[PDB]
Amino acid sequence: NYVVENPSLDLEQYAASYSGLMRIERLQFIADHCPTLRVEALKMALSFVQRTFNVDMYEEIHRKLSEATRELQNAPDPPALDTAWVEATRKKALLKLEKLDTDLKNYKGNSIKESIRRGHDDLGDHYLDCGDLSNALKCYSRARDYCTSAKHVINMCLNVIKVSVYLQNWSHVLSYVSKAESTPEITQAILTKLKCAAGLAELAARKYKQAAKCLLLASFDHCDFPELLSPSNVAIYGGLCALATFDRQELQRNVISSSSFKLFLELEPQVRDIIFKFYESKYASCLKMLDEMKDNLLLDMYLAPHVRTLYTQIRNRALIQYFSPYVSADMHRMAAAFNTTVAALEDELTQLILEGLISARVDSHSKILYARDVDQRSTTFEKSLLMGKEFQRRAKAMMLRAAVLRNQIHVK
Amino acid sequence: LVQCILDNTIHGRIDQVNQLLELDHQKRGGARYTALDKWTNQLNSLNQAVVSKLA
Repeated sequence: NYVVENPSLDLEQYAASYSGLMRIERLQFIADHCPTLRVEALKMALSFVQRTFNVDMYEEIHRKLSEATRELQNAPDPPALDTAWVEATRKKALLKLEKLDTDLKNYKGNSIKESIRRGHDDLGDHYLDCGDLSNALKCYSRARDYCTSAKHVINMCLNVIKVSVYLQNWSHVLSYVSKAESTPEITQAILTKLKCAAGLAELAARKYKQAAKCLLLASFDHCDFPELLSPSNVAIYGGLCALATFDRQELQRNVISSSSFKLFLELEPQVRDIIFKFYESKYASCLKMLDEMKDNLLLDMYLAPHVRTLYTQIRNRALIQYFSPYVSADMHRMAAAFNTTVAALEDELTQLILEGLISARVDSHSKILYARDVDQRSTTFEKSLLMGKEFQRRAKAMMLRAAVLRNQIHVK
Repeated sequence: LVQCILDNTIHGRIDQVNQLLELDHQKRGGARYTALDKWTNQLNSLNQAVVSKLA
């Protein structure tokens, strides 16, 4: 259903930008979806997963790396897991986890709400490090029970968002973003983090307009946000969603007024140039750089199907915006406004006319695209006559219905 | 010209084949028939729905 082949991915920077379980998931995705580079990706993934005492996903990654190494031993014609890791890691993890559990349950006999919440948050962090998702969720819920202050509520919301991101329970993420935003009277920028979380959750849920709007409000002062999404990928996500959904004036207004996506596009000059060419009717370079960004971000944690749909919408909107200022546009020139051939452009234009929102006619003789501007009166008179014929026909039918009821006509 | 038309400042369109700029003069100044047609179809369909439901 997925998995493509493409070189030139920078593994080191993409691995270092993220950190935590998010980095592990992204490295696993990169290894699984990018062949001819799965070896080094899996090696780095196993090197980092061994850190912070993982248990089951470590076994899966070790098996995958062993399979990859075995594959490498046959093409140009498997590493050991060091099972002592199991022993030492299990012993240390059990000792520290039981010590922390003893401390927390002793605090439960002391009955302090804030202390219980903090201990349960620590237990959830320890379980997440161990690779225990449901256990961390339960700990963070027993923490959410014992909340005292607004900052405690904010921390609870952030923890629940982080956990449900891995659990892919994005409904919980959205609910907790709404709770953390609407409640506390909507230098420390927490709303930026909440908006980033909401935007990424919406994008993961196949939403593009609201996700773009939420990302647009994210300020660059947040800077460090590696547990969920890197700033470069945030800029890419926002630019792609805005290009797909926001039309030209909306694009300009939002990008300029935000003043943080200016910096974000400075981090990612490719998206900035693509948007500028979109505004300036340079769709050929826009779409070739779009294909470059395609091959570059086809192996992203939460992008691939969403970004494919986004690119389809982007090319449709580009065609619509390109033909809009013309009443009689040569299809030769329109095809020359991209690397596509005449036949493919004609097929795409026919599909757009069938779907709509281009209002055009294809004079395939000279290959010139003529816009359709029909007089309202001619259409109005035609459909008014059709309505009258339908009204008379329905008048007959209702007139007929009175016959079978006044004369009691039915199946016996 | 393309930038101006994209900004809705120009109520016209470009014919690149003949190096031409054709503006929509829109001297008709109507759009009342559009409102009449919308009023005609919406209420007639409204009447059809009412008759079907009442019978």
